[PDB]
Amino acid sequence: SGLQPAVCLAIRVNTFLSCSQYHKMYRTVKAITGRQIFQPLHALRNAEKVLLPGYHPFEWQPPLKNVSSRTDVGIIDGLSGLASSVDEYPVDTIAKRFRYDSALVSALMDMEEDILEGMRSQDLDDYLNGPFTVVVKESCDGMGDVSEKHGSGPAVPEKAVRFSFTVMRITIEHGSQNVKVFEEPKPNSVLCCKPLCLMLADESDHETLTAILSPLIAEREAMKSSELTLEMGGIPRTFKFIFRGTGYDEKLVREVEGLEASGSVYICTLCDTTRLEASQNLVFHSITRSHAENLQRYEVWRSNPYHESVEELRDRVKGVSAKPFIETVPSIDALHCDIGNAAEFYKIFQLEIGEVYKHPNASKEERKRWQATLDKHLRKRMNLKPIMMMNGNFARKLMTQETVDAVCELIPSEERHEALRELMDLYLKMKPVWRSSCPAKECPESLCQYSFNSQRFAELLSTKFKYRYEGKITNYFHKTLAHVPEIIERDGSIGAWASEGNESGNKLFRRFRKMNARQSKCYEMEDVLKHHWLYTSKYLQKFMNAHN
Amino acid sequence: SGLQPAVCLAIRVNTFLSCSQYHKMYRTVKAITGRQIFQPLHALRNAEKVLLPGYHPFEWQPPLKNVSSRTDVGIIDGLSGLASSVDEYPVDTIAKRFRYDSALVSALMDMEEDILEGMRSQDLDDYLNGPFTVVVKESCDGMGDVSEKHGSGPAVPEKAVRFSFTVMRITIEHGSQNVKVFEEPKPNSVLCCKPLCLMLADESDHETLTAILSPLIAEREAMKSSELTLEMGGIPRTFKFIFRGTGYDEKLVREVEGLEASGSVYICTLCDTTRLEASQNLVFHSITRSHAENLQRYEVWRSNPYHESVEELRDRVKGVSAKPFIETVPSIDALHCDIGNAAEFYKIFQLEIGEVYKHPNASKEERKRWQATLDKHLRKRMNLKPIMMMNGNFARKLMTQETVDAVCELIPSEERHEALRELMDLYLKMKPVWRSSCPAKECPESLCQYSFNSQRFAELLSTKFKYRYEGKITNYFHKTLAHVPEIIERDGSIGAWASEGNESGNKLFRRFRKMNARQSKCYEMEDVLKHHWLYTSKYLQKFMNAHNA
Amino acid sequence: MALQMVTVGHNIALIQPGFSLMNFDGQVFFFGQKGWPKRSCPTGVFHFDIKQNHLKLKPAIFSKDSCYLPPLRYPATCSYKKHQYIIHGGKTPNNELSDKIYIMSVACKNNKKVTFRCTEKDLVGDVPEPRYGHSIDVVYSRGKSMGVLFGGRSYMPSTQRTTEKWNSVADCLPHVFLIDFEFGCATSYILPELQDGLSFHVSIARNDTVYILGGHSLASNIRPANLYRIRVDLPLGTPAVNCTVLPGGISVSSAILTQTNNDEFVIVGGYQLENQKRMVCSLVSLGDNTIEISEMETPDWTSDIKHSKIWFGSNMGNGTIFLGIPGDNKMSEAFYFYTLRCS
Amino acid sequence: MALQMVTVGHNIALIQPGFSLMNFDGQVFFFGQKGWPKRSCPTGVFHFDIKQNHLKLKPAIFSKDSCYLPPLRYPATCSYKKHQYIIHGGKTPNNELSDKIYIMSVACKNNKKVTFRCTEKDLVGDVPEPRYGHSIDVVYSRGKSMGVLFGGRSYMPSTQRTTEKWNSVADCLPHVFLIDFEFGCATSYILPELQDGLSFHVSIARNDTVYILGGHSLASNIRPANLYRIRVDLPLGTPAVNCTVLPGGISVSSAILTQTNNDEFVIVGGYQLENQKRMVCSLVSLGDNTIEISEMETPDWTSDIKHSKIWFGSNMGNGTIFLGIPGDNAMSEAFYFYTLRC
DNA sequence: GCCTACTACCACTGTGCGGTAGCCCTATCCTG
DNA sequence: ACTACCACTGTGCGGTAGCCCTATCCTG
DNA sequence: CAGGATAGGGCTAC
DNA sequence: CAGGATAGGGCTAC
DNA sequence: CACAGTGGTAGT
DNA sequence: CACAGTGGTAGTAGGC
Ligand SMILES: [Mg+2]
Ligand SMILES: [Mg+2]
Ligand SMILES: [Mg+2]
Ligand SMILES: [Mg+2]
Ligand SMILES: [Zn+2]
Ligand SMILES: [Zn+2]
Repeated sequence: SGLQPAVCLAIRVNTFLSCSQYHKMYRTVKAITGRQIFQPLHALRNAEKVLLPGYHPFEWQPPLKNVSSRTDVGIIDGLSGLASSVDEYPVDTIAKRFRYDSALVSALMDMEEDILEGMRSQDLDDYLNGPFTVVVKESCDGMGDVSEKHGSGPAVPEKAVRFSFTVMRITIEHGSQNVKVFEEPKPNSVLCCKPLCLMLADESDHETLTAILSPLIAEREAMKSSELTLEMGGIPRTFKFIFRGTGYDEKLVREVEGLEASGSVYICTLCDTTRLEASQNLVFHSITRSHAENLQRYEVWRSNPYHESVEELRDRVKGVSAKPFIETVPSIDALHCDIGNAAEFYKIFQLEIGEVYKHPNASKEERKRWQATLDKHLRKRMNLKPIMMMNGNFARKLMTQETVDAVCELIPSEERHEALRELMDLYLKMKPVWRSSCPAKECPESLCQYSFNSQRFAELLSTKFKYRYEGKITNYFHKTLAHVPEIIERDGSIGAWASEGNESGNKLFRRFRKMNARQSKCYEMEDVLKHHWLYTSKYLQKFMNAHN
Repeated sequence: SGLQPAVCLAIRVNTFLSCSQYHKMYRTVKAITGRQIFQPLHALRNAEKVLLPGYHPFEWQPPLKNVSSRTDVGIIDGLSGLASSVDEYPVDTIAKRFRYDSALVSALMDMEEDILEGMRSQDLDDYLNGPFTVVVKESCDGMGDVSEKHGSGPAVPEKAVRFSFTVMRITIEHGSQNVKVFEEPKPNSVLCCKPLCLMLADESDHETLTAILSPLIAEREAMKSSELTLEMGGIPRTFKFIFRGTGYDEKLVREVEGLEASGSVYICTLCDTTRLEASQNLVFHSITRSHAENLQRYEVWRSNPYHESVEELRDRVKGVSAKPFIETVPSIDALHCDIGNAAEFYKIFQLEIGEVYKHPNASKEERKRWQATLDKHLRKRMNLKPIMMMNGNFARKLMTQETVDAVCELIPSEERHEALRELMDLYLKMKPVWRSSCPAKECPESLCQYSFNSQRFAELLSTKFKYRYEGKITNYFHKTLAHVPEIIERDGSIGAWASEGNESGNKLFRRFRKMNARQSKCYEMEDVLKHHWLYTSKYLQKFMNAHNA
Repeated sequence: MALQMVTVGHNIALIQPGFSLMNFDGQVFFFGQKGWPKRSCPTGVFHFDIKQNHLKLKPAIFSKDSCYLPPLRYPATCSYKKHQYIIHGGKTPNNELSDKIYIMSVACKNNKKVTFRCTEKDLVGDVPEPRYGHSIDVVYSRGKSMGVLFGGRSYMPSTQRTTEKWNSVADCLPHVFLIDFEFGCATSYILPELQDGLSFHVSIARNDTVYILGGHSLASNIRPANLYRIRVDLPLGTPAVNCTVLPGGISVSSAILTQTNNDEFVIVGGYQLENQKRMVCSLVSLGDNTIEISEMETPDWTSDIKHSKIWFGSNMGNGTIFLGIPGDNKMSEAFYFYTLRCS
Repeated sequence: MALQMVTVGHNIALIQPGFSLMNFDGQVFFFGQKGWPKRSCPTGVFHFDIKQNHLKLKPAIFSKDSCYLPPLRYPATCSYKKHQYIIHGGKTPNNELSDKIYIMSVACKNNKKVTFRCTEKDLVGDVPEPRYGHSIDVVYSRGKSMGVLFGGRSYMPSTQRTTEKWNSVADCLPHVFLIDFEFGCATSYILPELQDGLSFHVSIARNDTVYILGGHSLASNIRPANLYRIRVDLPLGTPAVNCTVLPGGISVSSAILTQTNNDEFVIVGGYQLENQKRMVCSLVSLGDNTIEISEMETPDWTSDIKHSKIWFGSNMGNGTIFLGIPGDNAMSEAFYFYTLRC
């Protein structure tokens, strides 16, 4: 009684309740109270239909090229007709995806109430059919350690790829200005990164990745050139779509944007700069790169219309030896920028402990000893344990002034102490900017002073840390220093557009694969995708914020 | 028309709902329905107080030696006063434990309902204060991959130790019969392996392990010498306790029973036999190894009264060079027996793919190619993914005549096909015995013919697998073949007495550390122990089984 | 015949199914690497140097005027004559099909480090379509060499291609495209004998005839035991191409074809059907207008192979067959490799 | 003085805090190994062999007449004159405390296979309660000899030991048990100067006397800077014992004591506080009836050391100190080790 | 006075990321 | 609305690729 | 120059 | 005997 | 013969 | 500047 199936489903998914555990609870309640407080599993499963893609009727004007107009399409095989024939490429991957059309439609209709609330909050007629520009944060991340299951099905890798999408900013054109009828308040929330494709593949396996995603990219390109008429709130509203591919880590960006690996002399996914030039200039780089430029550049690399060597050709294309697969935005993964910059600060601490500014060469095991010193101390003072690979929470408890104080305790030279403290002061005057979901509203003068603090960071890097940044520089330092202001004035934020959300979604993918999915290869991805779509349903989340 | 706090707690726990998730659900149901259907968190904690140790007044009419008579202690520090002074041995360990007497009292008063129900089912007045012998399966296990947490606290290892106990059977002595008023139907269930000590240590770290458990072991030894007057159903019932430490992986058994590691010439935690003698006789071995005998043997080792060389001394004490600190039962971990036996059959399949019965001198790489052949085939036929370390599920899918039929497709000798199929037929006529919770009920004909099937299995290892079994034999093959009949005559079951419960509870330890515990070294073990106790509370499992009753 | 497990530890991960070996004066060359060309070998073409039955992929380089072609997997590879390899179609690692032709000549040989000229050839006239699993093989009619391109798999036409079936392949309209290379032109021929689209069919051009063997037709999902013989007569004017469905054809797909002797090829491996791979190597002895598909002595197929659901490879070129089988655990051991030297 | 970072191999895991080194042979032997003696070294005793700053723990063996004593942590280790080593107490790896005394002699040296007659001396009389952190030390008065066992943590008595504080240790009643190894007879002595039970103290045994030095009183949790001098006289009667708290003591605990030169010792490391370990070494020069605790030059402690909360060690016997510090803890290496020679 | 309900606070989580220990027997390799 | 079936899960359990540049090594 | 360590692999358990 | 591979480590991202 | 799920689907 | 928890106090709002 008094509990609708949609509310019961919200309770189930948002509480991470499995259908099995929810059934336990529902039958226990039905037996103890007698009343059927919670709705049965079948009622939840029927409510899901409303929230899952393939329920709401929509159309695209113009109709999407190469995309089924069939609105009955929910979860489909991400393989997308990919022949598992022995004669064909041995696709070893369980891929289940929503059709990007249907996914956007369900994500909007799920925010139907939110969109109406925001266009009412923006002093507009909530019956406006005007074209809503829906800025969508495309997000893809490989997971790894995704233990494959016994049973029928391919010999999938113990790796996953989660192409998600966060509807970040719905703005309608109310005459002259683009009034923002909705902004994802927590853009990097796992509650908002709508899953779109879960494939049990490796992002480093470009062939499989592409076979699985090129349907999604084709839908994405179709939607870019189209307008989604969708019956929201009884009115047919038109939604233009701006897909900003930003939740891709630099490794994946390079994979999909045709670029060489991050170790490549060509250091950015944004500028055509060499790691050396980036260590020399360090702050003054425009955003040169783009999916279109990278496509032209792979076409150049392939056709070699200037009959150049591989080296000078590579320079002509600036590392684009592969064909850009995805139209990612030349942006920064704030999450992985924090990760990489904190790992570089961590190595910097290792070195300062080694006085490498005084001792250019040093034993590899002596460097391990410095790392162990830093580990023991960070555990002593900053209480944060040693981790194999840098994570964000470590990068946050480490990119801290008390952390650099603790490290300084390990350095005898107070000159290096001040070098490090200044480096961190600048990095933390800068980090709000590329972590803020809206630095103009969370760190305005930390952004206005970003060019200056980045110039000073670069000075300190090429002067006080030149033992580490002579002819070399981390790609994420280059991004942090050179491109952040451009990305702010372009996108408005960087943290909002991070892979953070899709990585939290990796957490929930693990949780759902272990606790909210049929533990069979044939159905793990379908069920995880269903449940992770429901988890991200702003509708169910509304029901779960009913206490407010 | 709301729910009671105890039943809402049962829901929160058995549905694995965190208190945060439960609060979301509760506030959502309260704001949607407008009425308080679920009881808020504070009510759930007030209920937990009842189900957690340190609530029900109890009294050991022989006062427990070295145990506080205080019936209020719940989640105490497992360190048990272990001096974390910098001068002392570094306690790189977070241990939270229940006092074993308090824990047993809470476990009983939790199955109070079940005890009385079974006394009634036996047509026994549910007011009989007769001495209930509570046969408890105290189960310890180590679990690695326990991600250490940032934050203040000792630099604990990424390894845990769950000392659990499972009330296996409560039998009241009704004068002329030891009728069992309770018997854990699913003894290896995670709903019954009650957490007693969550240590954030390694079981291989004997120093810390002992510092943390010897209090539990002292409580256990005291309760072995005392009757527990506990007021249930309004009557002061008295419970005698038979502790049976069977839920120990042989590694841990040997660690805590003073024995050399599994790899050893001395092969069984049960008999004082050598791997050679065990590959020669292979069945006729009597259970000799007791905690008392192992103590006497460590005292002989330490004392070396007969002034014997280390070799003859070690063959006098039969591998007991360390001192036992846990009184485990001479028993077989059916879980790890199935796992080790399936690993050995996996190796057998490898070697038959390699025809090592013909070419016993392979080179480390055709062996890998045979392992890979087996991997590919079991994945193709048995749908078994290649796992790094044999798990029980891979084992029970691999120990099937289907798996042998598949593997034989890799052996170009129908003679070896027949050998493997006979071996597995025997192993599957034997496994029900040391896996069943009551073979005399689940597989009596297999137990009757277990001696014969094991003799046949042993002569099949001696004849057609002379390789891999000439002068060598796995410890768990020796246990399966030699001791199982005696362990059944002694304990009525082996699988009931397995670590499968405490292991399966490792899954819940992980789940609760991630999702039902404060993510702080100072609180993770306390919270996991609390919630994993509640999970194992039959009082709550009843509410979750009210759909039936 | 002579099977020997090959070893490779570095660059092994690049050997994917669909890879295409090219024999250049005995020097075997890998192509169709897994993924896009890494800076180790930005070309994707490697020296396929098997020494002591250990395979080394040595990064090869290209000419200056070369077109750094994509790693094409399952393309149509032939030898035009110069001795340049024609490469049509194939799956770009983006699972795009290449309408381009890539004539990989050898421009310079030094250190035995060969430089290639992977000249892009565009197809004027009747560009076949972006396809893969097809065949290209040069016929020689009246001294005019002309590639015969017979269909393979292609993605559904962009009109019928849907993203829910994006990677859905259809065997191309069974046509015989006469790829002229001195004219860069292609000419399709609708042969009534070829009305069941084929792909992954071994193709053997001797002088002027192309024996299309085996194959797989998705319109049927069968591997028809067909032996189409596409005889090409090239008058100076419009060409002529006549197919004749000869008997004795074998039902094989994805098979590998190596020329052991002149006019004596070996169709080893492939697939008789999905879960049954053709573990019987076949001999194909040809003549001016005849062909005999014998059944060679089935090699001592390793258990790894006999039980390998999937198995791929390519003709090293002399008489040998590089043959890979998935041996993955999930890991630079995904594909256990073998060399089958025939005669 | 000479701090030399030491590498250990294949047995680093056995070197645990509370380990004891015994200098027979001039070659040092490691006794208290982590966990119970593995069949690699069923005896627990090891050939402690520092060679080129590398530590090779070569499994030693015991005689036939020997007692395979447990790996005792923080026992009372003394050399005794044969050149035996007394080992009283210590935490048996089961966290039990040994009451037995273990007299490790040496026999049958094969140039590689030194063997020990680890006799088990049992005590009759005022036997010292099972304890650890104490300090047995041999005095030679009137040509006779006795072992001055003093202090040490012990588990609460079974009359008062509760399983909730099972491992809670009380500093043993401050008593100087004269232990006659000549007969294995322990004679306890109540000395008013020793009001606080000490543990993890240094004990420097010159002739006729034992300088107790800088322990840790647990009742107070304080490390008193006391320098109790237990002057032991053996005039063939009731063995007299007069303690004397001397001015000059140092607040240390768990400190390592080496005898660099005769009548001269070095107190290395230990702890001044749980907050701060002791980085200053202390030269303790002894005259037949006096003691002077100088302050050596603080060795150039590696930042590994300076910033390690915990640090343990033992006198190898050549004036050098084998001291370990917790290393990078998953299984990188439990401890880093150093041979600080003097 | 209570008792119940809500909420902040704490200080961190995981998602970012891909076989050990022992015994013991044998092959190495000192070894004066 | 229950409930089974399904074929499986986790508990058993402790860094990777790529780029590049340099140091080796390996030539004819 | 056969005996006494060492390394390493097979094997036992995890 | 300097040039052209190879191995391996540092470094970039995961 | 571990067992408590894992979610949908079919079947009562 | 990720964020949604993680649970148990502590404290603060209401009811009497
Ligand atoms: Mg990732
Ligand atoms: Mg990634
Ligand atoms: Mg264990
Ligand atoms: Mg374990
Ligand atoms: Zn850039
Ligand atoms: Zn036995």
